[PDB]
Amino acid sequence: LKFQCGQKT
Amino acid sequence: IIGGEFTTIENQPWFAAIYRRHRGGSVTYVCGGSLMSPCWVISATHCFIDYPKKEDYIVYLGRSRLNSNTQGEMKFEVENLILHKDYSADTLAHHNDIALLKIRSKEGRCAQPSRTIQTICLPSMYNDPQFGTSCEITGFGKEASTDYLYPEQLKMTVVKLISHRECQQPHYYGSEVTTKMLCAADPQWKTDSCQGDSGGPLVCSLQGRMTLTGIVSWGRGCALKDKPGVYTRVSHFLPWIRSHT
Repeated sequence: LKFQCGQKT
Repeated sequence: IIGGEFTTIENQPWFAAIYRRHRGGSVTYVCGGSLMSPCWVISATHCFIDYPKKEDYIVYLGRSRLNSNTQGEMKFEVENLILHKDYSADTLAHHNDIALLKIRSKEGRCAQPSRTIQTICLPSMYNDPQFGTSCEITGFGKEASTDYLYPEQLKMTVVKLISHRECQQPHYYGSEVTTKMLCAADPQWKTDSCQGDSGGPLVCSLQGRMTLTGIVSWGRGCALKDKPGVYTRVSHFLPWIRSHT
């Protein structure tokens, strides 16, 4: 959606 | 990477592949990088030092392979190439080995968030994990220092951070390592970063986040006993990054 630094999905 | 496992970009979605175009039709891989914010990628200066012509590099995000496509990948041009002033190289180390690449897509945009494209976090001022922490490095570098080609699939491995005291021991690197560098090795010297991995990230968890603690910079050989991999200490460059981003 928007960037969330550090997250993997 | 020596040892490691093969992965896909979903596991490192902030990793950037930097290639160079040649007046001949071929594009070759140069070094790896990481996405800090939608338009900025960070890597190492020594990766550009010899041919600082921004117009000749291409940056891909969302890429699990080296020369074949991955669906969901994005290609960019380097709108700005910022290398470090004070960058030095000696008979081993590279000092101030950090670089910034501002990217622009052929439509006027920066990176867009997906399952294969995400940013990585920066530490806070001079804040690092304690030596011992296991961090992971990723990239398309060599799998043996004697090979002459790079792998086609992305790889990753986990290595641990060691202290400067340990890395500056005479039989390691002496005073070639400075406080603006960090050393990381495998206790049993089995896996390590290698040529072709430069510019790529050393990620560790810090205060709960997956943070970019180091940038692959140099090392004697690859996975050599008492020859740790040396990385740029990102937490010490925050002011520099900031004045440009």
